[PDB]
Amino acid sequence: MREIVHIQAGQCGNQIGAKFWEVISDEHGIDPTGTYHGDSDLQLDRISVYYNEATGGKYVPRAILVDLEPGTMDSVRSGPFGQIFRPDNFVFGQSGAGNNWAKGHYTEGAELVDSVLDVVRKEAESCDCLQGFQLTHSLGGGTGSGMGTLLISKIREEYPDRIMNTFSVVPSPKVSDTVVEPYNATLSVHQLVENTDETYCIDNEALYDICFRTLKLTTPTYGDLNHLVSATMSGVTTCLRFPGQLNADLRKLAVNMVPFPRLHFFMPGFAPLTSRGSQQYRALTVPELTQQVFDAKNMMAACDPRHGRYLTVAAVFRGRMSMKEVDEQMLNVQNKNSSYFVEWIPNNVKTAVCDIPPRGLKMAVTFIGNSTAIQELFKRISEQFTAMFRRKAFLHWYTGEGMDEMEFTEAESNMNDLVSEYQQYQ
Amino acid sequence: MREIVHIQAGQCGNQIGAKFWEVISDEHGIDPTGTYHGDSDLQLDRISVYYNEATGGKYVPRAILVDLEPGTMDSVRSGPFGQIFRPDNFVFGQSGAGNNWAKGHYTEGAELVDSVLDVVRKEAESCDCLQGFQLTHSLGGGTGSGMGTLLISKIREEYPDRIMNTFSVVPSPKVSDTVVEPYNATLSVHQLVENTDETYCIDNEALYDICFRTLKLTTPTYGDLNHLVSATMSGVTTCLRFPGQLNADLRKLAVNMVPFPRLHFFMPGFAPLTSRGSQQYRALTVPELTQQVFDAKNMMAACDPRHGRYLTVAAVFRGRMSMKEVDEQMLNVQNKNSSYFVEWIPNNVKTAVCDIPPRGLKMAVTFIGNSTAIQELFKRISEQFTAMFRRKAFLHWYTGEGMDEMEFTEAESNMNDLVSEYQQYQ
Amino acid sequence: MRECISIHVGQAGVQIGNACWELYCLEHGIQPDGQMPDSFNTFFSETGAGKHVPRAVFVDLEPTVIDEVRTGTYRQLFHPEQLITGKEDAANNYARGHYTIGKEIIDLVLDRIRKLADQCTGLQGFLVFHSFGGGTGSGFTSLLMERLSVDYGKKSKLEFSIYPAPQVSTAVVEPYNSILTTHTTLEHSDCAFMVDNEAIYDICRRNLDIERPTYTNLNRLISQIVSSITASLRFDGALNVDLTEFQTNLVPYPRIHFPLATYAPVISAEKAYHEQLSVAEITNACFEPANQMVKCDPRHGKYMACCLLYRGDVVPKDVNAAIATIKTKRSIQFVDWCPTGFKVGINYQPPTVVPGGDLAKVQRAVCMLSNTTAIAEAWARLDHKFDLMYAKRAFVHWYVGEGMEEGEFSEAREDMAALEKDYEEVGV
Ligand SMILES: Nc1nc2c(ncn2[C@@H]2O[C@H](COP(=O)(O)CP(=O)(O)OP(=O)(O)O)[C@@H](O)[C@H]2O)c(=O)[nH]1
Ligand SMILES: Nc1nc2c(ncn2[C@@H]2O[C@H](COP(=O)(O)CP(=O)(O)OP(=O)(O)O)[C@@H](O)[C@H]2O)c(=O)[nH]1
Ligand SMILES: Nc1nc2c(ncn2[C@@H]2O[C@H](COP(=O)(O)OP(=O)(O)OP(=O)(O)O)[C@@H](O)[C@H]2O)c(=O)[nH]1
Ligand SMILES: [Mg+2]
Ligand SMILES: [Mg+2]
Ligand SMILES: [Mg+2]
Repeated sequence: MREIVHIQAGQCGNQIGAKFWEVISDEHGIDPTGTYHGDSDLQLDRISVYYNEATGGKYVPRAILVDLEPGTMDSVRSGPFGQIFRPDNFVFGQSGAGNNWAKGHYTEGAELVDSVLDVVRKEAESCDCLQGFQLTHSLGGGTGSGMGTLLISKIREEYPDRIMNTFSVVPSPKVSDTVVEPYNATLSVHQLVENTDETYCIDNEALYDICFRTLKLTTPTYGDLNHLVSATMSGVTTCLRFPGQLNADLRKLAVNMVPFPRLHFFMPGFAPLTSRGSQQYRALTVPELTQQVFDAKNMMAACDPRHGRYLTVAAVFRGRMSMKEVDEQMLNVQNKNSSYFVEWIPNNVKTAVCDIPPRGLKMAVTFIGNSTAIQELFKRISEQFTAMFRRKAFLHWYTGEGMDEMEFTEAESNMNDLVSEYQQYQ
Repeated sequence: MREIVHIQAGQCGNQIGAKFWEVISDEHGIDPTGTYHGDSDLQLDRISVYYNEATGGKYVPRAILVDLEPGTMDSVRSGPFGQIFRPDNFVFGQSGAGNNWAKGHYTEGAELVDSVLDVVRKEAESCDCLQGFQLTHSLGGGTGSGMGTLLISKIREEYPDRIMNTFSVVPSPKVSDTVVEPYNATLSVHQLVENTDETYCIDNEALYDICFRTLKLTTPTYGDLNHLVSATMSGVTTCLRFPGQLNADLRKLAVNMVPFPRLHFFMPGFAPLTSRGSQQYRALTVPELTQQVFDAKNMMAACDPRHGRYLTVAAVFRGRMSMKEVDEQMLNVQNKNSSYFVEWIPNNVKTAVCDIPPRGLKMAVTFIGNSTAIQELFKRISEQFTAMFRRKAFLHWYTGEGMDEMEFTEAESNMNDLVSEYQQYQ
Repeated sequence: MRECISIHVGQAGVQIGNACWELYCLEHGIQPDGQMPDSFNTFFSETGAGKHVPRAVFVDLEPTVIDEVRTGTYRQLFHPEQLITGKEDAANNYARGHYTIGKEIIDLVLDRIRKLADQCTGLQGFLVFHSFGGGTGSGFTSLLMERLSVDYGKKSKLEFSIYPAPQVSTAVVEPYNSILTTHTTLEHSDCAFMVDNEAIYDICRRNLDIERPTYTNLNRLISQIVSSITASLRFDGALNVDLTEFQTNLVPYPRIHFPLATYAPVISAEKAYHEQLSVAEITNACFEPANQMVKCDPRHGKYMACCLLYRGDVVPKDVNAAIATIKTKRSIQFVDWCPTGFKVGINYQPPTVVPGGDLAKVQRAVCMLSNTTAIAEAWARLDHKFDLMYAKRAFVHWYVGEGMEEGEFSEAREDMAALEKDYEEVGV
């Protein structure tokens, strides 16, 4: 009962999934072949939500892997828990986007999507009652953006009554991978406004910061980042997969943290984050967990959260905790930061508690916030777009796929409007 | 309940802390890892005031270590009980003052302070009810003076209702380390007048004297000095950390020994001080302890105390003592020295008794006095400043950081005024 | 049927109180557990079946002195509802205890008091132990005293206060503290008894032959004295002196209600064998200038009234003789308007002695609480001390910081001055 099939796209998204899946397997106790070796009985009662029980007791991941080139799918098979995945579910093309959303969304992706649109249906049929789809991709390039975007809107025609999650990675100003980020972002966001129910905007610039100072890691890699990001995902859907004193599923969360139709972009956060040095000396108790969580530099979105107010705020705690300890801390925080919470929505807090913790750690906190400080993330992008679009630069790649210069300004306008919605209520 | 976070600064202050912390650990029974090995149960009931109880029974020091260079922090880690300190709390810059208060207070220190101003807040939050901050630094150079001074005033904005201690080391005429002592002292003292509640003025010239004659040590080092100085610190806060027949905390002491707003500079003293020879033959009884304590040459401030009168006088005794023995001695002393106590504040004495002594010694006495003989310490400094400032010598280092020649005379005037306040009531 | 509520304020009150409690326990044959292996009904209430809890409330602004009781031998005698604890201390200041910190704790305690007070039926009166020189013992007490006149009023109150010494005093700002806290004492407190540490010390040295006394020796001494007040209630002698009766007797005027105590005999274990303790001798001992509890001069003073309370082996036949003898003597003298000036109490029960006690086990004992013009001179020097301190605004800024207006000082000094003349007026 209550199943969620997972979708993946892009070079980064796929990688994230690869780690995320592994982590989830570890949490339940699934091995590379698929046979169960775990001891705790409650891992097997909600195994059905993320694993179909196949023949011979070998569980399989309910997933769809998409790409416009075959390069990334090579390393996913050879790595750990690549053998658990079903051969049928891998989808891939021979062309590739080439860091262009125009090629990705119309010409290249629309030929590949019809295979996936048939594959997902089967998955849907398989489970008793599907409650929502998780989606993992990037907005920086053309492959993860153009394809995923194309897909997500066509799901709303067949399944209008289901919740829609999207785990994205938006561009940073300092750590700029590609040149045409402003373009891709500007166009890819447009469709994610009306079609999605919730979106987690992650940024690598913040991740790096988190890594250097807090974890004290001398040589970070992308692997670390993947591990981090996956943790967040694990956190949000913990209440479905395990019992608890106060359970909070996805729909509930959505209802609580999305007050208005067009303002649903969130910012993830994770705690506790401890190095080898801070593992010994940091006293892991609820208050400690709390304070760390609300720090500006501990966020995964590279902004200044204290420029504006949080519209809503929710948290998902794990491991056994006393509720007077838990529920008081939030209140205290609110009291402290009376200038950093919206006044006309009194009592902004939402809490959730799980009995089964992460293996090794005693407690954990996943922070999902909704703020007016997302303006800083978009504003810069808008500016960049303006700078680019003024001279019609890098345009012949997009215009070659049959896109008018008006069609840029149509999405641009929408983006602007969206941005304004935050500054309406700030 | 009732916690005190410790701050450190400068090359000397840090060193002092390093020893002080060790001594305090020894007193309670904390080991290099942090796990408790002690036997006496009363060490664990007031452990909370100087040690946060972290995970796994490993206690950690509530401290902040500050410096403008990374050199001094190397030897603190490698020494004894360097492993007890938390990695998070160490703060350090890459620039350095260069024995200049102008560079230290405005340009160099103000960039570093914003890290500490965030770190202290966390510490404050952690404890239930903080009662005051201890601070350890020097006024001779620019690093310990400029930074600490900068810090201490900004604490009064956030925490106006808390007691403020400062353990300084003022310059001597004979043992002159740097050339620009008069300058630094003149400017650093100005801010310590209005911002502090109490200050202990220590001088190395007296320490040396104490060492050569009393302790009969053939080869003194700075280590010995550190050990000595730390003892005083241990003495003042003994009543908080252990039970007693007549307890006296910091606030009480402050109330008793600071009659007027601007006259709060004290002079520390310690007893009994015994060599290997005098350990056997000196009869350690209360009267003996008393007489030694009031000697002019036994003080830590290099002055002549008998030039003027003590405005107030307090003492903190340790170990079990009969009160008729204790309270009589002081009275007797007063009777004897009727020309060396102020007449219009009759009954100048304050006493405090602790049941838990220092390990090894049977009894101990910490002498905190307030006198008009602090004029001799400042007068010389003033003279030196005058000598220097007449020809505008060593000025281009200070003027380079944007300080007018009027700004020297503004502080100078204040200093003069302060000096006069002693000669008003002498 | 009869009952009385004890209150303990500040560190001093706590410290004193423990000893008293111990003494009480010893008296009625109760171990620290609270189960006895009637007379004790006044101070102890029997909970369920064999659990004797005391009529007590310990107030303190620190945790140190109260947690001393919670960890020791008498952990079983009390529970955390009875033992109230603050956070920030009084810090040897009247202003901190009364205005700033005093609002929060008093509220908690009043309810507790009510809970304790309404449980018992026969309320005789209150007892409040503190020190004038102490921070909590001055600032809180004044507040507390003020509060207690609202709920009760006519129901009696007593307080055994540690008066400051001119020579041997262990704090600098004590003068101020005394002057302020006496403003509330005159209006609210029905009769306050006064003891000085210096006086005690001399006694300890000379008679007990212990040249190294500490607070534990003084506390014990005090406890005996305290017992000697309440001994009439708990035991049935041939003649009895209740608290109300005592009040009626000793206190003549509205302004004057400051008698001083004395206790005798107090002697060593070896000295008891030689010294034949007679009644007359013990009577004399109470009137000697050496054995007084306050630094005073009985030679200058005149006794308006004084209440003798005997316990042990005593009968009225020689008591009368003793009384007569004192009257006959002219070294002791009275005021013209009071021809008959004694109130005499008797008790069969002998005064107990503590395990490892400094005092010797004796048959007889006496306690005289004398109202006199001797203690009138004691504040003349206090005022002088205070005045000098005030004259140059010494230590004032701290007080000001805690919300004390400057006119308060003016109010308290003038009043004190006025009071000093009252004694003179009475004694003319
Ligand atoms: N957290 C992680 N972020 C990554 C990783 N690899 C890339 N990135 C970030 O994602 C951005 C690039 O995303 P993609 O390579 O997936 C662009 P896309 O695949 O959609 O198009 P093509 O590259 O044309 O196939 C870039 O700004 C990086 O900072 C990774 O392994 N982990
Ligand atoms: N008691 C001690 N006194 C010391 C010690 N080291 C130096 N000193 C005294 O302190 C004075 C120098 O103080 P500092 O070196 O801390 C000057 P500061 O660090 O604030 O500036 P920089 O040297 O430019 O970093 C000098 O007059 C010495 O007599 C020590 O280990 N113990
Ligand atoms: N006789 C006697 N006197 C005491 C004792 N303890 C304290 N004192 C006296 O009381 C005065 C100090 O008052 P405290 O009770 O310590 O002060 P406080 O009211 O508790 O205020 P804080 O100390 O700030 O909590 C001194 O002058 C002492 O001489 C005791 O056990 N016996
Ligand atoms: Mg790709
Ligand atoms: Mg230095
Ligand atoms: Mg106290």
